[PDB]
Amino acid sequence: TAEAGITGTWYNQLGSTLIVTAGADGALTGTYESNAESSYVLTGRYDSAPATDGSGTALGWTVAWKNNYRNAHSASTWSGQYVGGAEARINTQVLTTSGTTEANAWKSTLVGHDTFTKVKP
Repeated sequence: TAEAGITGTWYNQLGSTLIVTAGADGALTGTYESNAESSYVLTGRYDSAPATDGSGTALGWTVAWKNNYRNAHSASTWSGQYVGGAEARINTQVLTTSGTTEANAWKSTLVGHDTFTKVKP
């Protein structure tokens, strides 16, 4: 199942660590790291009944960059899909919005991409 495949630890290309639980209901909950100072709350959603035709499983989550040690006045959202199997991946594109004045809103939002695997890079 997607629940079983998604739940656990994932690592991006840079070394950052995603620790997530996929609930039977469609909930994603966990933490995003990089180290306590580097750990942030994660919440999102996933398709809890995906297609069975070889398609990936749609999902997304948000991290607000505020914890007990830092506040960057910003939040990132990852949107992507889980692909199961021996080389399982979560393939994502990521928006990062910082709080700005009205005058600086044009430079409020970064776009990037993150690829997560079950094994460290």
